[PDB]
Amino acid sequence: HPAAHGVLRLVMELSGEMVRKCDPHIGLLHRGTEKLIEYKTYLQALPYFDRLDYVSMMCNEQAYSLAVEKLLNIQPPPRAQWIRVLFGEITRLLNHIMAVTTHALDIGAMTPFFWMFEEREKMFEFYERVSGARMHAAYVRPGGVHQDLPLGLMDDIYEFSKNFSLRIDELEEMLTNNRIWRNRTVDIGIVTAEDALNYGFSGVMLRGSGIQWDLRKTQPYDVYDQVEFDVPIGSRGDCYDRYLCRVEEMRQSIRIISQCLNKMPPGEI
Amino acid sequence: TYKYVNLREPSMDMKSVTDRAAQTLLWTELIRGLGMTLSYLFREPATINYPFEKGPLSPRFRGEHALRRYPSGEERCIACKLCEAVCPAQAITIEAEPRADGSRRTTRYDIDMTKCIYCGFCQEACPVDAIVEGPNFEFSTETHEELLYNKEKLLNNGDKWEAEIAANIQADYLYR
Amino acid sequence: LVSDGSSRPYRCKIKAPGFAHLAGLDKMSKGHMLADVVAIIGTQDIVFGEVDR
Amino acid sequence: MMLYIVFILSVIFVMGFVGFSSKPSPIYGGLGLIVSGGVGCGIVLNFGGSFLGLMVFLIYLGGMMVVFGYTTAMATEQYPEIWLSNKAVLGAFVTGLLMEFFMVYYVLKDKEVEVVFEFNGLGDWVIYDTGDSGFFSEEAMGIAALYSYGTWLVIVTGWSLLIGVVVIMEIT
Amino acid sequence: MFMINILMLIIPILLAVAFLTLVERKVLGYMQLRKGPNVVGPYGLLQPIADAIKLFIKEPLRPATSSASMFILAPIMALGLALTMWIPLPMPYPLINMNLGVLFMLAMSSLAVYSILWSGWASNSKYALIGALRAVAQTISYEVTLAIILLSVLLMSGSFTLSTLITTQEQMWLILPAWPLAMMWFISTLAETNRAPFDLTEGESELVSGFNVEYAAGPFALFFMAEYANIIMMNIFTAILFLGTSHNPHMPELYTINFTIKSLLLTMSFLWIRASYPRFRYDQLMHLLWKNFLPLTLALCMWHVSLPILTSGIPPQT
Amino acid sequence: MNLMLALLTNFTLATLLVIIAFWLPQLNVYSEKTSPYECGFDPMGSARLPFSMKFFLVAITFLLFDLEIALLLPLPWASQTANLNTMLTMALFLIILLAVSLAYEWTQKGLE
Amino acid sequence: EYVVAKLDDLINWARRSSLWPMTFGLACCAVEMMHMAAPRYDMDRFGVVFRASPRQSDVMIVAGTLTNKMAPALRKVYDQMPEPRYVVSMGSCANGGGYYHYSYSVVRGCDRIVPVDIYVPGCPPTAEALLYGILQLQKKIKREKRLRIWYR
Amino acid sequence: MELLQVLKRGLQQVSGHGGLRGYLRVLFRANDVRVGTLVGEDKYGNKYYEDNKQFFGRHRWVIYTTEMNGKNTFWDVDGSMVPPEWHRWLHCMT
Ligand SMILES: CCCCCCCCCCCCCCCCCC(=O)OC[C@H](COP(=O)(O)OCCN)OC(=O)CCCCCCCCCCCCCCCCC
Ligand SMILES: CCCCCCCCCCCCCCCCCC(=O)OC[C@H](COP(=O)(O)OCCN)OC(=O)CCCCCCCCCCCCCCCCC
Ligand code: SF4
Ligand code: SF4
Ligand code: SF4
Repeated sequence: HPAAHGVLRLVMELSGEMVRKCDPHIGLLHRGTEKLIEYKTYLQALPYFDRLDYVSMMCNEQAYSLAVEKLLNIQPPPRAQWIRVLFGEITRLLNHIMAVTTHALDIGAMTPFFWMFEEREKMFEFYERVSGARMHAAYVRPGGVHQDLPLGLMDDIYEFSKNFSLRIDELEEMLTNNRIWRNRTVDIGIVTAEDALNYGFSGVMLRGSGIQWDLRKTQPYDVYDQVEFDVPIGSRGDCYDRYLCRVEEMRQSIRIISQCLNKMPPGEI
Repeated sequence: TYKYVNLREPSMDMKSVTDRAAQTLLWTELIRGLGMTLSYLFREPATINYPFEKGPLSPRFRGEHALRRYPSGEERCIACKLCEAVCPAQAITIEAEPRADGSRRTTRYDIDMTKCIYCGFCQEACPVDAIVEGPNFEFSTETHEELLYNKEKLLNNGDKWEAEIAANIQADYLYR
Repeated sequence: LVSDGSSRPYRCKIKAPGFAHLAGLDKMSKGHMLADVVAIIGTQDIVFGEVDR
Repeated sequence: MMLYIVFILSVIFVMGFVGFSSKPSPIYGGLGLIVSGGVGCGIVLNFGGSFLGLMVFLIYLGGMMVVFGYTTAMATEQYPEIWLSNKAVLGAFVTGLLMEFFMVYYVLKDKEVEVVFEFNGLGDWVIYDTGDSGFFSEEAMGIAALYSYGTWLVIVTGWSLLIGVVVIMEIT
Repeated sequence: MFMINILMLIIPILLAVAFLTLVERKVLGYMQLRKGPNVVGPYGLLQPIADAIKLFIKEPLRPATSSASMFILAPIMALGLALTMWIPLPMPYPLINMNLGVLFMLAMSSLAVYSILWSGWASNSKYALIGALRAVAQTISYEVTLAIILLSVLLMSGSFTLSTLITTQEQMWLILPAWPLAMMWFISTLAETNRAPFDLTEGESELVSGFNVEYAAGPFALFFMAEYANIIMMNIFTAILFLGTSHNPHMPELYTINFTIKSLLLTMSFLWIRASYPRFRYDQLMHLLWKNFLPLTLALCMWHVSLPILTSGIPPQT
Repeated sequence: MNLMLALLTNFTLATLLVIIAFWLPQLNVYSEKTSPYECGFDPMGSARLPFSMKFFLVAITFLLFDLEIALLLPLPWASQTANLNTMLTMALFLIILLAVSLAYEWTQKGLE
Repeated sequence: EYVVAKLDDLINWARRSSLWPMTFGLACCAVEMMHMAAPRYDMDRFGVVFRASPRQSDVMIVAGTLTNKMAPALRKVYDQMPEPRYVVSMGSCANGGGYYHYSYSVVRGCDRIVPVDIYVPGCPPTAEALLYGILQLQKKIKREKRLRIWYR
Repeated sequence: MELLQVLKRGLQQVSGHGGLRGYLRVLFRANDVRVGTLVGEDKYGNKYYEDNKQFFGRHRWVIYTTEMNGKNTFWDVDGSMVPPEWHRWLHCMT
């Protein structure tokens, strides 16, 4: 059961109680990818970037479509990008609705799952109305967005966003200061070292641990520069200060989706 | 910029520390939410009662395939061998050969329905605008000897509803 | 992304976390119980098929 | 449900033992006890003593034995075969079982045989009560609570236990 | 017809433990925002006749590696000491009148955990082996929290029998006076019988499935019907030992009516929790008993001892 | 005489119901292959159960706190007496003899 | 005579009305399984309670992609299940493998490994053509255990 | 107070819906027993009620009756039966 929507087999030699050893075996899902993307053209081979992870969809392909426009010396037109912030920063509301919950289904609770996925649905429409499909949707391309969005969605994004900061307040009174949870996580798995850098970790389990750096405001993407946000940071390197980024990082997004509905200029795609 | 979270210090004065010793020992928290935020059951359930009621969709949906034909029928496909050549999965298989009059058409056209990854790359390459992903999730038969399709399975499966299809494109075709 | 100057690519090498955030389990957890190691993983957000890296 | 329902318990009790009084692979040792302990607490619940019977369940049979059974996973025996395992246990059994039986056979199979087994009569429970009585909590062990007269009996037992842990805090 | 008063008990209860399993997921359904088993009923009330029949049709494998002599005498219990314990339990008229019987529960509360140690050992290796060992260890350390805080109040009522315990709670719902204790009477039975917040024995999170793992549909109805024959009894007890009803030598019937509208509220508590709280990680699980729960329970005992003596209160019994 | 009528009644429904579940389809004509595929998801598992101590003490540690709360049991019968001071002065000793026996060991539980 | 064929309006209505599906998360398709047990389309309480242990199940479900190293695991698990078992694949990768069908390290098709019954077709089947793939399997018990004992 | 308030809709949901006959029969098909406001024409035996626009997603619903095309009678209902027109209606595509 504790596979976390995946498949792994790990083996530990524990000393009577304490683990003191672990050495997992990954490689259960390999599928043979990068041998098969030498054999497909550029626009034909796009989805096999969408199907890589299951959760973030338009945030992949934002990282391929930006690695091609370069070699081509070409930029999207202005109404391109200001989409790719609205979907690009709406799926950060997905992996942060999952990793607070389907993590905490292991801790054993029920409702913080059956309570949320009522909502993670109301988002999946917005992948279906814009283009086609339930999850994996191939929309971004090397040229900016595929095709324009219908007449609508801007009364279904606005109406949906102003409701949302409440549900994220039903994952707070239900978690933060609930003791039996605070005690399941504090000072647990603390890596505070400069090995937590030396390994070359990415964002959170960084930014929640002190050392302070992010690739959204130290490098521009696609006009990301023109909106204001603050990058939450943690105190001590344990887990329960890598959780507390992922609440205060769902309460930053609703700033940008709210800041990015006002600016989208008319133009081609 | 920044923020700092979980950086705070207890106050340490006897007006406070009762408030944290009226908590551990009397359970004044931990009944706050799950004495309550759980119930809070009194909201109407949300369920789509399935065999009858069904849920939303959009005109751009993807699904079971079809091949249209104009008014009095031409088998709109001209066998230009494209919807075959953009196909990522390589499901499509096409064999033309000149029809009796001399207008060209197909013979074998087979979409495998296991390999097809549901792009929307074969709806968007056909210049004569034949092959079209239907909006019907009718599927699920019991033998893999089946889902492979021939030509003359498709046409029917695309003449069973053309009142569904012919009224979607004329919502959607003004965008692309 | 290498590219050889013509239509089909050459190596396209993807890296996502899962070669770091799980390179560091064995390190991180030595000295806590077994019933922690279930709740350590969940914080890295390890999700697989991505480790197709 | 005759007058012999006492004599039928003990001779099950006496047979409760010889199971584990030979050599049974001591995960079945317990099952030679909790039967014996059970029937044992059975016999005592006649005669009128009750509270003192229903304790053996609580303090010993229920509470103690589980420790005897919570180990024999630490000393854990090998999975050779167990029980009927080695061909030796069976030989020692019956000669015990018959030895009361052949005793119980002609102990009294007749008028009397002979003297030493003949001064025990049977069947009315001749002694098993006397007359009638009044009531105090019952009469007998109904009053087993003396924190009155008994004191120097408790305060040794009270103190002798307190050292039980110190000894065992060490060698552990 | 004393034999038809018994068999009128064993049978009519196996319907509750059956139809609890339905109200399991209706009540726990609307915590989630949804409806409960619905399609089959029409209301669902017909679900459990279909579920009782799928198991015993479904083939009952035994592990090739097991010791069959233990793989029977153990479950041939999980259904006795669950159905025996019900015997002397006044509602209002208990089937048996046991002089000191209150003590008799602990006799049968103590002798069930010696049916866990058999089964998990009876079968095989480390998911039910050391996995049925260390649910022994927590199950016996939540007695000392118990027998004391059961023994406390009994200073406040005079004897060991249950016919007195209706008399003393007359117009005083025995939960006022010791409300500190009553809490700990609750977290115990919820910790001892392996229910939601301390869940470990039956596995979901900490392991695959505790102690149930081997039994296929055949025997595993018994346990899944045994484990719910304890839970509705301790909770059909607590409310004879705390929230008392008012006997009525005339309309006995109105005693039970108002009695099941309490014990049946009370129970719907182990379901109202399970939606809510997470688990304890077996260290914290015992580590919170000695340090934390226990010191009080002794301390209060030094208190309910003196409070009668220091008020000329001493309750009228032997 | 009616208790044993209320006990052997109870088991005989239970000791019945094993056979009508375990045994009845057990002789059914289905396949039931003897392959050593059983003992789920730890396929082989060849070892002795090693001694692991902090498993052990939690046995002993209880057994002794257990005894005296049999000694402690006849308080509520003993609350009815002649001279009662020999009770309160004495009754309160056992408890403190119990609670002391904690405080010592409490320096080392280890991981319990 | 006729009692048998009326008896199978019980036993063939019991096994179809309570199912204890295992699931295999492996790949993308697992998430559109979850949303079947989320409250929108509510899987449980329509008669099918969600995941249990390997031993207690009836209908296992294959999502996801089956590489080489996962085959030795599945075929073992499919066995241990009790009698009245089925296998319902779903997703375009248990049907002949989505894409990856030409790869080196993907088994092609997952019918090859087990006797599969019902199929469903597409990256993620839309969380709908799932349930309408089961209301095939609750209608795929029209079978009778009569007419094996009672004809031959 | 709340005992007779909501209750006056259900007793008119029963006694004014098919009496006893046209109630237990629409409940045994499913627990959908709520009687929508309007009706619909199409097509063979299968109605469409449609609710008052007081819900979203459970507002638009359907009814199956009997033996469409070479078909088992009733308690077999799958959901591929709807006429290939309503896919432009019942699915809320338009
Ligand atoms: C003069 C007369 C006498 C005057 C006395 C004055 C009042 C004294 C009486 C107070 C005694 C009340 C009960 C005893 C105290 C409660 C038990 C307790 O101490 O819990 C301590 C527990 C330890 O937690 P902690 O020390 O913080 O360590 C973890 C750090 N991560 O911290 C905790 O919070 C643990 C919480 C409980 C753990 C389980 C909770 C699970 C949910 C069950 C709740 C349901 C029970 C509600 C009661 C229902 C009653 C019908
Ligand atoms: C697996 C299949 C094979 C096993 C099948 C048989 C299994 C039997 C298991 C026995 C388990 C229950 C035994 C518990 C004994 C409890 C007896 C008891 O506590 O009764 C209380 C009562 C006290 O008497 P009191 O109320 O104070 O005075 C009344 C004045 N009118 O006492 C009385 O009223 C008088 C006592 C009358 C009863 C006679 C003695 C009965 C006890 C014999 C038990 C034999 C042990 C069996 C094995 C036990 C293993 C656990
Ligand atoms: S539809 Fe377009 S692509 Fe498919 S065959 Fe006819 S012409 Fe070639
Ligand atoms: S549907 Fe998707 S996969 Fe099937 S052919 Fe058209 S594009 Fe290639
Ligand atoms: S096809 Fe089904 S399984 Fe293969 S990847 Fe797409 S979703 Fe995951």
